[PDB]
Amino acid sequence: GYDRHITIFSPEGRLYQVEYAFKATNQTNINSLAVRGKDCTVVISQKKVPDKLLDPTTVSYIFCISRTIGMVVNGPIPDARNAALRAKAEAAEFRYKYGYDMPCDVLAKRMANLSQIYTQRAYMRPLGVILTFVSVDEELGPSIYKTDPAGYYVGYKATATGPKQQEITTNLENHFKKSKIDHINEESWEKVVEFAITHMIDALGTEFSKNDLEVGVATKDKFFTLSAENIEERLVAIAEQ
Amino acid sequence: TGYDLSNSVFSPDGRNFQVEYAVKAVENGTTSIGIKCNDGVVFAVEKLITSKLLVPQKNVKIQVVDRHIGCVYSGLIPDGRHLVNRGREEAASFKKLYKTPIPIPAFADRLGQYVQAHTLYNSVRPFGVSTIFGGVDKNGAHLYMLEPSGSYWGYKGAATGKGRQSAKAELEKLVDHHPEGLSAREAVKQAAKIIYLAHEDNKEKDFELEISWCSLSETNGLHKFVKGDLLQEAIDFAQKEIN
Amino acid sequence: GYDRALSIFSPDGHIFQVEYALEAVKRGTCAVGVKGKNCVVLGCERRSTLKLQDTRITPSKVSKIDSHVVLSFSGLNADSRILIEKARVEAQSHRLTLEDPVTVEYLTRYVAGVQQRYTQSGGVRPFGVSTLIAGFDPRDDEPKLYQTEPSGIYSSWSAQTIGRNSKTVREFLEKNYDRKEPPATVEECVKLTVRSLLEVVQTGAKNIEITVVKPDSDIVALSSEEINQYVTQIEQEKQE
Amino acid sequence: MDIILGIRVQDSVILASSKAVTRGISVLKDSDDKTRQLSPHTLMSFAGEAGDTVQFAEYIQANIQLYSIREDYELSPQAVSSFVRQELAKSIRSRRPYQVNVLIGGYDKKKNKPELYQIDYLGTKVELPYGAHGYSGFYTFSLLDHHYRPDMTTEEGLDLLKLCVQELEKRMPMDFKGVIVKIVDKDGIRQVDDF
Amino acid sequence: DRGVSTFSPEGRLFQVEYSLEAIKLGSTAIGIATKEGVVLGVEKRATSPLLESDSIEKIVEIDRHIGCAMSGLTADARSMIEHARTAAVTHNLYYDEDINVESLTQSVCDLALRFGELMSRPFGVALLIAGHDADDGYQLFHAEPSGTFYRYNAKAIGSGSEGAQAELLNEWHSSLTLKEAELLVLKILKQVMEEKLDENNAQLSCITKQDGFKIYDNEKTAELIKELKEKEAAE
Amino acid sequence: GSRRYDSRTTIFSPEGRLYQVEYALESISHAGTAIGIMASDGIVLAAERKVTSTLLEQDTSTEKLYKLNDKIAVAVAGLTADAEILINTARIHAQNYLKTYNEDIPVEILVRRLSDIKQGYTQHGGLRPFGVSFIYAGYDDRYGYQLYTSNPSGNYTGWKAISVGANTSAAQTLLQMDYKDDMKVDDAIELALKTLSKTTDSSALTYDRLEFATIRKGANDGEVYQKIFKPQEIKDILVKTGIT
Amino acid sequence: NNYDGDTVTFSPTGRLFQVEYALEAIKQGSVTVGLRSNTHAVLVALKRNADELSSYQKKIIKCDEHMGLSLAGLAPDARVLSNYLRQQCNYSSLVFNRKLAVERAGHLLCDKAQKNTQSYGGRPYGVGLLIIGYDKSGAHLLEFQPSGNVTELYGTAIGARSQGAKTYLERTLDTFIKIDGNPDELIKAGVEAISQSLRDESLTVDNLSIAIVGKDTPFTIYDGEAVAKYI
Amino acid sequence: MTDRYSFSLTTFSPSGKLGQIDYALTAVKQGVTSLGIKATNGVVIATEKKSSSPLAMSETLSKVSLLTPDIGAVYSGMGPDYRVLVDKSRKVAHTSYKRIYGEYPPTKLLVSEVAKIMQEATQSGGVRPFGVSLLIAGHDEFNGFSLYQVDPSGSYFPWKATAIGKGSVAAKTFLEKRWNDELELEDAIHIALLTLKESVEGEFNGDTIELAIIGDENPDLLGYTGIPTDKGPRFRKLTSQEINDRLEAL
Amino acid sequence: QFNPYGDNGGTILGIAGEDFAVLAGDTRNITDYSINSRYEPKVFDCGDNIVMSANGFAADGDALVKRFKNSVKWYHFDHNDKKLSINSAARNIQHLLYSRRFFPYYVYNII
Ligand SMILES: [Cl-]
Repeated sequence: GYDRHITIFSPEGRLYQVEYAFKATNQTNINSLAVRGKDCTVVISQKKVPDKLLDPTTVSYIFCISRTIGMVVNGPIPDARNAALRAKAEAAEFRYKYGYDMPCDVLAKRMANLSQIYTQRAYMRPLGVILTFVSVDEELGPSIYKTDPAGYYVGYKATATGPKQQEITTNLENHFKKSKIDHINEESWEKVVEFAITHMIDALGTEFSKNDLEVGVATKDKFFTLSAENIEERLVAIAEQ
Repeated sequence: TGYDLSNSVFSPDGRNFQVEYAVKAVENGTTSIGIKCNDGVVFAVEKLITSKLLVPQKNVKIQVVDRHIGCVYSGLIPDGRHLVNRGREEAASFKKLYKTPIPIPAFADRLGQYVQAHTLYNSVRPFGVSTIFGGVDKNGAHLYMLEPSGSYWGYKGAATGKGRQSAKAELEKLVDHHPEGLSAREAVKQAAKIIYLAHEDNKEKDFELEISWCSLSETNGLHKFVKGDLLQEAIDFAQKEIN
Repeated sequence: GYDRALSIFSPDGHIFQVEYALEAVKRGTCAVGVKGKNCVVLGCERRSTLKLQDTRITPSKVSKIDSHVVLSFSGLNADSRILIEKARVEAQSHRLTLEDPVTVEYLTRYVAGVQQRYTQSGGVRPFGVSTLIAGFDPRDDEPKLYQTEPSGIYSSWSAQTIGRNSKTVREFLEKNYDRKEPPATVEECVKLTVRSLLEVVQTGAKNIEITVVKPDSDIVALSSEEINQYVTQIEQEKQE
Repeated sequence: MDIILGIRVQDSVILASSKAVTRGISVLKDSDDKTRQLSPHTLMSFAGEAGDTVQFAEYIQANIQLYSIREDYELSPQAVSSFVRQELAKSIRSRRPYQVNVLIGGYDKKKNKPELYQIDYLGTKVELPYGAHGYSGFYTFSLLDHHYRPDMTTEEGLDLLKLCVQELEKRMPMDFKGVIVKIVDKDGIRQVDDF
Repeated sequence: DRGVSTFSPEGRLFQVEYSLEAIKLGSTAIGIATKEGVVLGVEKRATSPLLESDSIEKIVEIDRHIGCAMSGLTADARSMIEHARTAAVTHNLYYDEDINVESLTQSVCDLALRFGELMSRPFGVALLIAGHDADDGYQLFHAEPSGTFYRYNAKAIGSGSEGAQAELLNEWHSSLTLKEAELLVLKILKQVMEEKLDENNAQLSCITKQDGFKIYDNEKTAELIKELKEKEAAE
Repeated sequence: GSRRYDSRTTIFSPEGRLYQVEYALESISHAGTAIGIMASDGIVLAAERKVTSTLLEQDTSTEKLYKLNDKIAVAVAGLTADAEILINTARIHAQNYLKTYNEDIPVEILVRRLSDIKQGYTQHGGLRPFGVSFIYAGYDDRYGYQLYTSNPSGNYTGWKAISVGANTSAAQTLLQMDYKDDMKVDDAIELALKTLSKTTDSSALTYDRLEFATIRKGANDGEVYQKIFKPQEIKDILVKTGIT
Repeated sequence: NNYDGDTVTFSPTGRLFQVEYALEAIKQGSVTVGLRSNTHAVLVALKRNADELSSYQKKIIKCDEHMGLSLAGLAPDARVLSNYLRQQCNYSSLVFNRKLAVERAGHLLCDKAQKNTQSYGGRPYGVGLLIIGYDKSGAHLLEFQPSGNVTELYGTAIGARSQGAKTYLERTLDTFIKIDGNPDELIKAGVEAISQSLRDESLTVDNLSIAIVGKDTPFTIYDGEAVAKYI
Repeated sequence: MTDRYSFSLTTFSPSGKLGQIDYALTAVKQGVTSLGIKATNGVVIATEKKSSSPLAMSETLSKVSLLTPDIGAVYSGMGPDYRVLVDKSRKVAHTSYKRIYGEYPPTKLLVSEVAKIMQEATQSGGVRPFGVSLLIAGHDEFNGFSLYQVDPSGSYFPWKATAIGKGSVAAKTFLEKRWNDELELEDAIHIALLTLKESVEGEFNGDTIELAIIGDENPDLLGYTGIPTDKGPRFRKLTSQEINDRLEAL
Repeated sequence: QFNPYGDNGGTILGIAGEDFAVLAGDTRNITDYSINSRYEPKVFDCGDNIVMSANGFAADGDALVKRFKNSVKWYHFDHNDKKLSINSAARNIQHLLYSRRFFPYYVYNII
């Protein structure tokens, strides 16, 4: 039974190492969510600092890949940082060679192709991570593209990743079934972040303090993460209505 | 089964058992700690005196990278040395190209990526060490701890080896009782105490204390070993606290 | 590159891959070599399971390495082509660098060296081939007959056989071949070579190939009718 | 080296090559054979830079002999000449080209025809009734243009060849120490020991 | 399966230990060192009477002052001999002198452990390297596939080695002559050999300072065999 | 390390056989039957396509018979993809020879070259062998008309008539029975089709389940012509010989 | 058990069995003792023979004028490692005009051995080494294990029955360290130390091997009648 | 490091089977149904856009891909394997043909190059076979319209019409009854939509179906005017609206 | 253009007696018309009772001597502390010099 150790086909036409890489994705027990506004793309993720000895500022699963592209990772941090370093290198190389900023969907495809190679070549293992890329693209506008260990990728209106992804996914599905539009009809990114947090609270059924969340925001020509105090201001506005 | 026989193989759990077995080698090693202070960091390590024939103060365990970073580790000592040699190459190439000495967070990722690379193939073995390291850069003091999986985080205090639980408990008290912070000279004293308290887990053989530190005020942001009177003062403080 | 050690020692001190290569030789068609006073004859079995064969174009069992040296074999046919090609290249390479054709002993030593190299090199398996190498050294009238095997050992023989049922024909040669007085003529040498194959072959029709090599690059292959005359004369004397 | 001539008559090819070898200001040898038998019915003469000539010829010889043993068959003069041309055309763009000009005289046993090929160091091949390399043609081609017929006998070919050598000996400043003559026909290759 | 360079739980390399078993199956080779020279003798062991025994070359010249006898998978020895001859002549090129026997032996033994996953396995042959130099005089070495070499006053390798070594234990002394050593090799070879010893199935050789390395003729050995028979019948 | 997962494709069995070569031959025995018959005035190549469909575009299809050059063709039995790798190599070798010597490559030399490539995969590299058996039909001015076969072992042999693929045992017996040395192409065509018609696993032999080719000196004067039969032409020869 | 097939595999308890098996080869090897004072450093080695006709396997190797070692285990591996030391000592002299520090020599051996314990295909070294030397910081003694671990010591012993000699040195620590400016007495202490590891056999003239290095003493090896003085 | 898997991972079993190829074909069987039909004046290829989530924008995932202006491709099996094959197929059309001959390759030769890549993954060291079957439709001047299937083994066959994946057995039977040699392109599209409806469970509209044609030259899609010989691509992907219009006349 | 060679002047002299030998050299080191040093040793004791001097381009001379001294050291390691004879050293030096046949050590050497 060595067909379960390396990435070759089992009699059922399955790749067990790819399937077990999907299971490593939930090892951190963290849930992430991504939504699109009119002018922005917001990504939020749970932040858990279990040890008091940890420096909480260094605990993060959100990465600034380029000025325009942000990436949140679901999976163990070593593989997350491996992917992050590669995506940063690829984004920079793209700009040098082709004279313009790498689009979010093109980077997603590139990382997805690299993942596909690990599913076909035996000596390389899959990375146990799901990568969610976000930006405000100059051609396509607000953009969410997600990659997984199978080498699969697709664009999203909104998305969710983690152990409780289904609860969050259905919550978002039901909202877009009402509004009948592919985004959050809101002017400011501040209110889009408030929407994202509110709907995660409703879906998971947990309240959040400023240190329980981690937020990334993509606007035209820049992606940036929010500080704890910026998130607190967001939590206050939610509670006051 | 058979998933634990080869490195870089995911078990049905999604776990890399070979990395988890490397952790067992770390847990078998001697105790080492790190303490972040007001303007720097302090490192300390337990050195087991296997025999009287060991020359005191000669078998140095703590290693310097560049001139501003200190490294200590628990587990397979040769694996730690290999990692520090790489760290020194990474630090040299950074300074060669960019002129400025390598920042601590930047240095942390260089080690992290290298250790993580040894979990990607069956043709290599994971590192049998957890490494505590850090120092002072342009943005201030930083302390890190790096595991066999390639996982690392920033720390206020860090501990690894056989007496890590005892150490961690002591570190947690300091964080609670000193929210405003701890001075460099205090951190050296506290580091000595914690190693002495953590020595209850290795109480069969007697040991030798080794301490180092980087501080903006006390060492001009350079890594130095704690020697002579300052070391003895810390030993006396430590011996007073256990009695 | 593929570096896997395929030929390795076993607890009892055997290299099984080299020994299994000898089993491939045991499966191969019988080949025999007999040296007379002024000649060497190479006999070869052709299995008659394959009819409708085109004997004009089918690879002959005996191969010229140079104008004065020949090589026959038993074992895997495809493997033998690689050794023959290498031997032929070395023969021209020797003439080019030393200005003398190879001696039979030198050529044998080279082919044996190639076989040996394939028993302790990574990523390769041994040749499933044993060879009989025969000829006459330049400006020498003493016959030469050597044997090689997958392990890479080689030695000189007054007469020798290899391949399937070689145990039987060797038994025949050991009692029939006299060292003090070897086959004085070509006839006697060919007759003894055909007789030895008739112990094993089955029918004496197109199953026996004979190649006579004489001094000074005089090499000829006997035809079906010429061999058939030997087969006829042998059995007529046997009816007594 | 210097002078190599060739002529194709009715039933044979005749090659004439000088005997001299010069180092510095001294003639070291006056009996040098500037030729190699490639196969029983194919002869190649050569001329060019010192050392390169013999090395190239012997390298070609080894390759044709290897082919003969492998296939138990003699290549046609045309096939050999093409192989040689490719090696020279390959050589001219190398780091250090082989500076060798050749004539290939062969008798094709299949077509029962003599054949002469002239190939220079660049890999320039031409089939000819008579040929030469270097300055040899400047003196001899006018005689050959005048006297040559395709139905000439081997003896008439040798007489016309003597006239060419006599003209060379008269008008060349260069003492090439006579020529070795070889004939290639259906029966193989032989040397004319008195010329 | 398992690595080629793997250690056993006892601290031995599996492959090296297995190659030693192959050497035990090889034909007997004996070497005796004296102050008048070193004698090397081998069992030829022809597999058939039609095999021309003089083509069996188990004793080999490395240089004029160094000889070599082999036992085991004798085909493996050819590249070792080639290296030894190259090393011997190359040192003469670089230093205008004969090479020391120990240094030659060390050069051969450096090849031994160059195997892994370099060659794919250890050598399956042991060598008795005998020679003479000005510094250490007459010497006999035993080169193994482990990369280890011991110097010996007398040594036997091959199938009848432990029986022959016990006999060499009793017989050898520091005042042996060359003639005495020759008869002693023949005596012990005759004892351990399956077939009856004669000039055709056994071979002698020696290395002296004056004449260098010499393989003995079958006529010369035949006389030494006859001389042996008579002296054993003398008591 | 990686050793754990190595199947070791190039090793002997205890009996002295090459596992992968033997198993490759087992694969080939399930492939469609291909037959070659050599006559005095030409060569016939006949082959059976495997269980086809009505929606398969036959006139543009090629799975059995391939052209190596103007003088030489091959019939395939086994993995078609593996065969195309080798076929393209052989086409290149023939052109290399023509460029070097300015003469068309002798049939045997081409066959030996391909057979040497197959051999290499059984002795070194650690890769699986090519699961292909060829029948080579060709002409040159040395030996005239020639038939050869090669298999995954890299061994090749010459034939007057031969079959590869499925039911070769039955097919070879039928060919050995009716074949004669003074036979002609038109007779050989009939023998090839009759043999397939009796050995086939299908219910009936039809035009859409066949590929057919001839190499004839039936070209205007001293020269050779290759004829790859079209679907309609295979349908006509089936009626002519009296099979349909 | 299932985790001892190669050096690239940790066991479930975090052990490397191939390295431990390499360590076992040292225990089978013949005993060798190392000890130093403030002025000199001494190696003492019990050489082993195959039989009575055979020579006694050499145990001590010179690396430089100021440095050398003794071996226990696979002798060819000691030759590879000692050759590496020779090159490194020599690189330091040719490039920096600097005698290689004994401590730095230990660090280089550690790193060389380590690479063989983490990579697939290779194997650990099957030999233990005791390195002595005299540099700018005085006399030194190092113990090398093929796991990579190198330790600086006042005295030690490795090989079969080495525990007896190691206990003796642990008692004599305060005495032999003070033997300054007296090479003969320091050797005596080493010969007396290695004697605690002997059973059945005793120290003969071609059995014993001694080496010494010090303040005004280049690394020299004593064999044969040169050690009869100490028997 | 180094790729130490220099040996084949696909090998012959005692029965003569190449296991990894068979298992790759099993993965193709599990895949979503796709089909191809050849008409007299064109070719049609079609498949279902099986959306993994309703939040996912299925327009961004293209199952039907342009390889050259006159050649298109669709698949069944593992999507990621298909995506990288399309990248390689597009590139090989340039490197091994267009940069040599100054024109795009004919369908059969591009198929041959794709087939070669898939065969090599079946024999080369340290790789598994591609887990896809391709349907490649195309047009070229001298061969006209053509439709090819390519399997994990590297084998390829020309088809008048065919289907691969989930419900291929039923779909091929449906196509046999409807296909003839006189079909116009619009008739083939109609048959393609009928055939594809049988294998689809849920929603059946322009947003859940992906369909492209190889037909007449499209000068409106060329992007420039001025060169008479350049008349535009024959490959065209049908819009969501264009599909829905033909579903009313269904 | 960069000239890798130079001329540091100097002169050396070797004379062989019946049971002794001398190797003498001046101690002046120069470039062009300038004096670099009035005392720069040029003749060296290389061990094993051998003395050596490489005169010409000082950089190449120092490199050669340094390599020969190194060769003596490795001759002891490799051949059981055997003494390197003067004839063996001479032959060894020939190979050190010819290793650079196409970019020579620009020195005239005496031992
Ligand atoms: Cl890509």
